[PDB]
Amino acid sequence: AWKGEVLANNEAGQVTSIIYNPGDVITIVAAGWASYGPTQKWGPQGDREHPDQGLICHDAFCGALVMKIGNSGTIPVNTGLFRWVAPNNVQGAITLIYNDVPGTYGNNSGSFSVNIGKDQS
Amino acid sequence: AWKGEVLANNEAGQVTSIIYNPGDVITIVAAGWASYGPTQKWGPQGDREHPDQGLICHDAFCGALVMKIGNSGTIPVNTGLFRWVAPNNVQGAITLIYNDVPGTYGNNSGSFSVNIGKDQS
Amino acid sequence: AWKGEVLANNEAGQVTSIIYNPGDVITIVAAGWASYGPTQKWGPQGDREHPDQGLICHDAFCGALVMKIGNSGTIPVNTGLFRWVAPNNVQGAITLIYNDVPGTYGNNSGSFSVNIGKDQS
Amino acid sequence: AWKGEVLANNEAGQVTSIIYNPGDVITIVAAGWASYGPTQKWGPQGDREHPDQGLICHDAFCGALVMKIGNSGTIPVNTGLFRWVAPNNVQGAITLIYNDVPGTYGNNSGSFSVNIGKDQS
Ligand SMILES: Cn1cc(O[C@@H]2O[C@H](CO)[C@H](O)[C@H](O)[C@H]2O)c2ccccc21
Ligand SMILES: Cn1cc(O[C@@H]2O[C@H](CO)[C@H](O)[C@H](O)[C@H]2O)c2ccccc21
Ligand SMILES: Cn1cc(O[C@@H]2O[C@H](CO)[C@H](O)[C@H](O)[C@H]2O)c2ccccc21
Ligand SMILES: Cn1cc(O[C@@H]2O[C@H](CO)[C@H](O)[C@H](O)[C@H]2O)c2ccccc21
Ligand SMILES: [Ca+2]
Ligand SMILES: [Ca+2]
Ligand SMILES: [Ca+2]
Ligand SMILES: [Ca+2]
Repeated sequence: AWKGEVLANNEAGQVTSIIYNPGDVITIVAAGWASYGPTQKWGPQGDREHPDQGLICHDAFCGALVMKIGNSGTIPVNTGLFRWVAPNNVQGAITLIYNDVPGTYGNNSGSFSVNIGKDQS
Repeated sequence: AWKGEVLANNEAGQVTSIIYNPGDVITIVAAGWASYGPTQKWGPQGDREHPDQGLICHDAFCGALVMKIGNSGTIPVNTGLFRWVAPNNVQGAITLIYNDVPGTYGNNSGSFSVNIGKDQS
Repeated sequence: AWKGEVLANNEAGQVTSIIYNPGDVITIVAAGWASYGPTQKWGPQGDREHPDQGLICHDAFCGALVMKIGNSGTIPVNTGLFRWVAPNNVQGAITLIYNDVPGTYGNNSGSFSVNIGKDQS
Repeated sequence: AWKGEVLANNEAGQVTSIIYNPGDVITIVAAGWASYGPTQKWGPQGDREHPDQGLICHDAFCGALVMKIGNSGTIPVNTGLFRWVAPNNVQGAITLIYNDVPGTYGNNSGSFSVNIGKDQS
């Protein structure tokens, strides 16, 4: 299992120690408060009122937690995943990333605390 | 396992199929959007800007997800619990509840989607 | 044989210890009172006056008891099954489920008590 | 081996001449263009931007190729499966099916061309 923090201001995101292999069932729980710029902060689902101005993940709100598995496209995580299995041909290290527009992470603040484990299967 | 929704306006909470027993390890993942009154909505961590005006759980924000185990006091759940073990002598059915002031649930809106399961132990 | 309860509010239903195998003859008796939202309660046949708005089982009323056998589609149970044999090929654990529209189980209440046994064949 | 077409508007799916037996290793390759309604068409992975509105297979995109083996639950095929073995207790005739919402196949168009063979073991 892996536990760590993902910084909102890190465009590169956080590479975890989890390698997702074919058939793996995983659980993720994410918590905390972060911002893509404003003084206010949002949880791991991000800001439901904010427009998509070129987010790294178009399937989640700005300020949401997302991930990549290997070099996959971004996949929404939000508050977490419950006994979840990845699509065909998706595999590799899990990287966690704050959802913002490339080049604009500099004014971000806060972080999410995240646990990831593999489940019985 | 239990999968369902917890209505923000449900003052009595949602009694699940999970009977928490000593030694049990559980995982909860919660998602979605709800309100204690305003037209805005907040995630399962609730509204971090809101004052505590007599909440059922003083250890979580207004609008957060909390729980009771049997007749325990309220325990914060927020976005979820990752392979969590209860305090000594805590046991019984898990009831999920939206965190608001008793007598004020009637104007609430929305719900959280929640999964709970028992983990290997 | 198996005896237990299934909650109206549980989208995941109740996984029983009964494994239905090809050729098996089974009997189920279900009883009790539950609701898909209204203050009134209905028995295991559900509410014959209610429209189907996207139920997990289109072959039974909203509020009815249904089941899956392994990864099958939903199968109506209602008040029960008398010395019943499945449609060809179906096999695996019996999961009992309350018939409602996915995502709308939040306002459900009550439960059904259910007995299942294998018969001679 | 088997080669044939799967029509997007065929809700029942195409039953192939392949009987999957315990221990079998199979390869599937699928190609072509189909739609679940729009004038555009998508390949066998379907439309990655489309919401799941009650698909017969929740583990693939709308417009993806999926299959059943015997009476199994749906299994994603997408572009194909390379030297693949089925889950425990899955066996029987392979039926190929376009992934759409039940009752909504009538406005579908196009087809996938599919090859299936058994591999050495
Ligand atoms: C429309 N709009 C943008 C914004 O803050 C910026 O959001 C972009 C991403 O959409 C980026 O993260 C920038 O670094 C942010 O400054 C807003 C704040 C308040 C209201 C409307 C906003
Ligand atoms: C201070 N304040 C309260 C409120 O809405 C009420 O919140 C209480 C709980 O604190 C209760 O749920 C009531 O039902 C709500 O009406 C506010 C809304 C906007 C700004 C300040 C508020
Ligand atoms: C039309 N209609 C629906 C309803 O209750 C809702 O029913 C759906 C399922 O169809 C779902 O369970 C909801 O959670 C229920 O609130 C009604 C009640 C009274 C009259 C008409 C209704
Ligand atoms: C949201 N949405 C649906 C759609 O076409 C329908 O898709 C459903 C399946 O989700 C079904 O196959 C229907 O027969 C289709 O008409 C859309 C087309 C364009 C944009 C958004 C759509
Ligand atoms: Ca920013
Ligand atoms: Ca309120
Ligand atoms: Ca309901
Ligand atoms: Ca269609």
